[PDB]
Formats: sequence, C-alpha cells, structure tokens
Amino acid sequence: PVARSWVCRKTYVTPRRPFEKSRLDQELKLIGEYGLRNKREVWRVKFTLAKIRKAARELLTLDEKDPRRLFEGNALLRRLVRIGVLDEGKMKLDYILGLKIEDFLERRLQTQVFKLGLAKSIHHARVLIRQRHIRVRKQVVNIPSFIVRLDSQKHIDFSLRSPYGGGRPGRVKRKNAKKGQGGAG
Amino acid sequence: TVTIRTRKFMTNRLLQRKQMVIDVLHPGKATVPKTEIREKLAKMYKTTPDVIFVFGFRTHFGGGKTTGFGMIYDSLDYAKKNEPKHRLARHGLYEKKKTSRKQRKERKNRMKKVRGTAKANVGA
Amino acid sequence: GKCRGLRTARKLRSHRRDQKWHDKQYKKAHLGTALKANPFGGASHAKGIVLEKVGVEAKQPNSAIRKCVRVQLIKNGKKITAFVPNDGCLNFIEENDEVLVAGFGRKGHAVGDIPGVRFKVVKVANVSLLALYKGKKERPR
Amino acid sequence: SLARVGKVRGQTLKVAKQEKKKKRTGRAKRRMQYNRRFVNVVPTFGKKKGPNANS
RNA sequence: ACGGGGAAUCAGGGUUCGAUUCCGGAGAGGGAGCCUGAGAAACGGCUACCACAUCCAAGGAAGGCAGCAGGCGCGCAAAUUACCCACUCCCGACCCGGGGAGGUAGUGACGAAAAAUAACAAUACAGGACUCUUUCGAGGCCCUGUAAUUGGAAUGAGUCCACUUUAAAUCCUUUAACGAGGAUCCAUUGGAGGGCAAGUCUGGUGCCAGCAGCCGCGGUAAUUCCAGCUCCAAUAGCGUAUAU
Repeated sequence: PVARSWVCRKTYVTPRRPFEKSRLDQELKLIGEYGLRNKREVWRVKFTLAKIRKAARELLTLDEKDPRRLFEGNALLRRLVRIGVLDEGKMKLDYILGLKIEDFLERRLQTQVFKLGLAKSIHHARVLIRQRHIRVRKQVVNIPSFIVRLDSQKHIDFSLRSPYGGGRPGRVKRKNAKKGQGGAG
Repeated sequence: TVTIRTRKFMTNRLLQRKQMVIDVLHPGKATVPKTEIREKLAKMYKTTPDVIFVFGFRTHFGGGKTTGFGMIYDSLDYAKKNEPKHRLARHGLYEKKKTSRKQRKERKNRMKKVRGTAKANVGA
Repeated sequence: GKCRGLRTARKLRSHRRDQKWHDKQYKKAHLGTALKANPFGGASHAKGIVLEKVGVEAKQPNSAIRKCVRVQLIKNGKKITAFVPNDGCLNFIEENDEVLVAGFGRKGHAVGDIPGVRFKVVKVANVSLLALYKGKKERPR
Repeated sequence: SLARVGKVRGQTLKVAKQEKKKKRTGRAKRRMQYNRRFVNVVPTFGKKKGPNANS
C-alpha cells in the first residue's frame, strides 16, 4: 500500500488504416497550417473532439425535460463557449455535432500569437512560447497547446521579462555589445 | 522592492499563535530567503523576528510570486513548547543527537542479549 | 439461433458451450495438447544450447539451402531446429553457445520456404544477433 | 553443404557512405514536408510522377 | 482457479483477463498438538515428527526472509545489504518512547502527461495573383518556396552560484554569471513489387547467397537479395516474439 494515484489516461488514438494516403494529407494540412510537431497532437485534438461528440450524442438519446440532459446539457455548452469555439448565440446541444476539428486548433495559444500579430509566422509563434517570451494575465506560459479561454483572449502580450517586451536584452545582444565596445575600448 | 500580503489570517487561542499564508512579490530577483521574511513580518505585525516561524515557500512558474506559510507566536516560551523541533533547529536553538537511526538499533538489541544492570555496559 | 423460447437459456448456452469445441482456434487454446506439444510451453522466447549447425532445403521452385541450428532447450530438454535469420549470420554462431530463440511469427506454423521450422535465433551468447550483423557489437572471446 | 555462407555479403564491394548535411528534424521536418507537397505545386497535365520516381 | 470491487477491448450485443496497493479469505518448509490471553490452533510463541540446514571441545546447542534490503537458484522474465519517524497513522504506563507499517531518495524507455533539436531578414533565384505587350519581358502596389550565400536577434541542454525546497537533502520552480551558424549542442527505428505510404536509380551477386507474415523475388540487364543514392511512415521512439 502506497499513497499515490495510478490514474493515467492516454490522450490520443492511432487511426485504423496506417497508410490511407487521403487521410495522410488533411492531417498534413493541419500540421503545416497550424505549425504542429507530429501526427500525435493532431490525433490528440481529434480525440478531444471525439469525446465531446459522443458525450453529446448520449444526451441526444434521452428525452427533453430530463434533468440529467438539462443539467449536463448547458454544462457542456458552458465550456465550449468559454473557450470561444462555439458562439453564444448557437448554444444548443444539436450544434456541437456540426463542429469540426480546426475550430479547436484556432483556440490554441500558438495560433493566437500569430492571429494577434505578435509573431512573424505560425512557426515563429511556437519558438516565442518555448522561449518564455509571452504571458497570459501576468502568467508566463511555456506551452503552445495552451487552450486560451474566450475571456482571457485579450490579455495576451509579451512578458515584462523579455527583450521582445520591456526587459533586458538576450544573451546574443549582451554579447554583441560586450565585444562591440570592448573592441573599441 | 519585495511586497508582502497576508491571506487566510486567523489567530489561535488554542495554540497561542497567529497563522497566515504569505505571498511575496519579488519580480526579477531570486525567491527571498526565509530569514529575511522574518523581520519584514516583524515590521508588519510589530513583533520580534525570532518568534516568526515561516516555511513552505514555493515560487510559481515564471517567477515573481512565492507562496509561503508562516506562524507568529505570542511568546518564545510557546515557540519552543508547541513547535516541531526540526523547525526550531532551523534557528540554531535546537540541535538533535548525532546517532544515526541504524546505530540506535544495533545497540538496542545488543542490550537485549544481557539481563540486568549489565545493559548499560554493552552500549559503547 | 434455432429455438427462440423465452426460457431456453440452458439449451442455447449448452449448445455454444458444445459447438465451441469445433472451432479450431478455440480447441487448441483450451486443451493441454497444444500447450504440452509446444516446446516453449507458452513462453514467448526460450534459451537453449546449439549442438550442431544443419542446413535445411527449400521446397517449391523457391530453391535454396536455409541455414539452421539444432537447439536443445534448457528448461525442458527438448530439441528444436531454430533458423539463423539473416545473411552470413551462421559464422557468428558456433557449437555449444546458449542462444535466445523466438517464435517465427505464424504462432506454431512452418513459415513459407523452410519445411518444419518454427523458431528463429535473436540473440547469441547474450548479445543481439542484429548487433553482430550491423557490427555494433562483436563476439567476446 | 553450408560452406558458402555469407558469400554475397562478403564479396559485395565496399562503398563508403558519403557525408551529407543533417535533415531538419522535429516540427521543422514537417514544415519542410508541408511546403514541398502543397504550396509549391504546379498544375501540369498528366499523372503526377512519384516523389522518389526517376526514369 | 483465492473470490469480489474491477481491467483490456468493443457500434448495439459481447469476449478475455483480475497474483497485484481496497474489502474478504488462506498460509508462514510440510503435517499435527498446544500454552498464554478478551481475542491465536499464533509461527519475527512453544512441543513433536518429516524434509532441509548451522555451531560443537562429539558431550550438546540452535534454526524457519510467502517482513525490509541482500545473496543463491530458477528462468524469456523483475530494483539499494540507502535516509528518516518530519508527514500518514498505529502501539505503550505515554504530550516525551518505538514503528524496514509508512515516508524520502537510488535503480527504472513497464506505462502515462507535457515537450527541444531552430526562428527571422537580406541577396541570388524558381514561381504566383496584377498592367502593358498577339509572344517575348517589365516593375513589384502583394508575395510563396529553394539555396555550408551572408547577417545579427532569441532561448535551453550543459556548466554553475545564491535561495527555496526537505527530518537532512535531491528534483522542479526562482535568480545571477558563462553557454550555438555544418547553431558537430549532428534522431533514430523500419520500409520502398502487391496488400500498403514510398525509385522500373546505379554497382555487386547469378535458383548461389539471401529476401519474403501472405502472393512471391533470385538460374547473368533482380523495381523484392547485398550495397550506395534518393524517397516513405511514425518520432524520442520504433521493430520482433507471444498471449489476448
């Protein structure tokens, strides 16, 4: 007997057909277009969407006026709206089924860096997060797959400790200045 | 430059102390060492820094903020009456014996071999 | 199903319990005969002693001499004919060398070319035979 | 007999592997991959010959 | 075949597993007998016999790791003869003592989560939306990619102090200082006839060697062998065997 969790879940599912070339291309479109790193994380968001669909289907089977469907219904719509993937005017359980996969990747923080014009490229956005340059509400985020919420959308900017922000210069800039005046004096 | 806020503050009549969770704001510099928080709270609550027992500090990712936990006692006789002695040894007022937990057990059962007053002779 | 009575459960269940034995895959998994005849004994791999290097002929127009070894397992004491997998790998193996042998892949079934051989060598003298083939490691003597 | 063991691999001429610059790995490998598959394509009549294809 | 709560896999049904941290049971080498106690047929308690084995002065005496470590053996198959009672609790005459219960480290690609191995700019270019030109070309209002072309900008791996951390440490987080242009600080594992993503490339071999789960390839121009080149898939992972 030990005091620990042992509660581990997998976040993705490998596809059935391994070499369906049609399937290989839309996965490659999403990787290059959203600057992903491997097929895993595009399978991850597909697994994240897979639950929400089947968790919505299971409520579509029960009748209306069912307290289970009524409570769990808007509770699921609460989270999808608070992450800005569903619009508040379309809040009804039958509209989640029509929601597709690239709507989620739009809410990924890496894309929001490129969407707000703070990065030269969707690939330049990922190195800014991996180098601890931006922050969300006074919290330096180190992860591009950070799902930004709808209300925390407008509070994305550079961290105050960053040469790209109002901070000290980097290691290269302080080295280009040391020998710049050391060679001159 | 460091600022201290008090949270979840409540006094203990059952322990003759007051207790609160500390969060320090130290943007740009290292997490403040514990001995320094003592006098800063002493300036805060109008007390002596030696009756200030703080611990459990762990800065958040990205720096700037460190949440710690601190005790403030009514007097020094209490601070030695109800306190984990390991936290007293953080201040040099308590020092535990230098016998490893292993050596106390070989000496324990070696005295079980003898019966009577000769138990004190086997030890060393 | 044939009988759809409301209370024909023990008639339906005893039938499948009976007819299951006519399934070839099921019958070998629930009788000792397949497990006792298995030289491994349900193990995925096994160590044995190589005692001779025998060359096996191929069968159909695919004509060649397949290089194998006659291994004697050390847990049971049975003798099996392992197949030295890759090219020019017979010169690594010598006589009286303990070798880790594994199944071939068809789970107790001769594979393609070789007649009646169900085992292949993977390691020799506790070094992977693939490492010997790539030259990553060499035989210590 | 089994005397002609390793015949071919022993008599295959050796050619030293020539050194080449390392490929971009990680997400940069997929950036290089996405580009020369979708954006840089040119519309040409006839069946698109394979990537490694060379006649 | 310890049982169950459960686990794996599934459209709906199912199928398979459950020694394994929770509950219940059983047992301390094999059987048996019993003392003490509220509670035991107790084994880190006794008494036998059986098996095994230690010390001996040969008269005797003594033993039970299916506790924590560790060793041997067995095998396809499994870690340190470490630190501590601070936490969790338990026991005692007890605020005070003890607890290999337990906790903390070490080993640990069992497995799970996150996530680097580059970003940007200029130049030559290869092009694309636009105007003229029946073409040719042109500028770039706008770009797109490619090129040991050049350029400074950004950080972490690592080194490394201080603090925090903790029972004392370590790790993470925090702070400084050094720390990258083939940013040599160099990503492997498999495959490229079909199934099945990807060369009728070059050399060697010549039903030999070998490949190949299956269909098959190889007897002198091998898309299948051995290699080089290139390419494909997944990516810190991938291949093989076996159970399901």
